[PDB]
Amino acid sequence: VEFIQPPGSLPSEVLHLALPTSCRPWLPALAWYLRQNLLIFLHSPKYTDSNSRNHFQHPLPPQPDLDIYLYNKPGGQGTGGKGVACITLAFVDSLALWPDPLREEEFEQLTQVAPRLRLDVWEKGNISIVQLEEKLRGAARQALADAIIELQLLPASL
Repeated sequence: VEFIQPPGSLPSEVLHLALPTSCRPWLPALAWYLRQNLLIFLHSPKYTDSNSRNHFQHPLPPQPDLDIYLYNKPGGQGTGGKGVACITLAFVDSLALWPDPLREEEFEQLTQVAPRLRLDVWEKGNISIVQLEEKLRGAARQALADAIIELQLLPASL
C-alpha cells in the first residue's frame, strides 16, 4: 500500500467538484448514492489489514465511518501504464449535522456541474488525470440524478 502511496506527499494534485446549491438539503443521501455509483470499477480500500495504518492513508477527516477509493491500472493492448491511488474525497465549501416539481425544457440546470467536492489521490504513474476527472464528473452527475429521481419523482402516486 505504501509503495504507491507517498505518505508524506498525500495528494497528486487536488480535484474540486462544484455541485449546485439546490442539492444542499439532501447532501447525505447524495453521498450514499455517490458511495454506490462510484463502485462500478472502483474497489474498496480493504485488504488483509487489521489496522488502519496498514490501510491506505486518508488525508481527509471524517465528516467510525468513511473510506477511500482505489483504481486499478488500465491499459492492455497499445496504450498502457501503471496507475494506482487512494482517493479520499470529501464535500466542503459537513453532513453530520444534516438529518413542487421542475420542468423538462429547463432541465440540466440541477444536473450542471453550493458545496464543493474536493478530491485528492496518491498517483502511481500513468493515470491520464483528465480521463479520471471526466469519469468523476460523469459518475457524480449520474449519482445526483439517481438521488433526485428517488427523492422527488418516486414518492408520487398514480
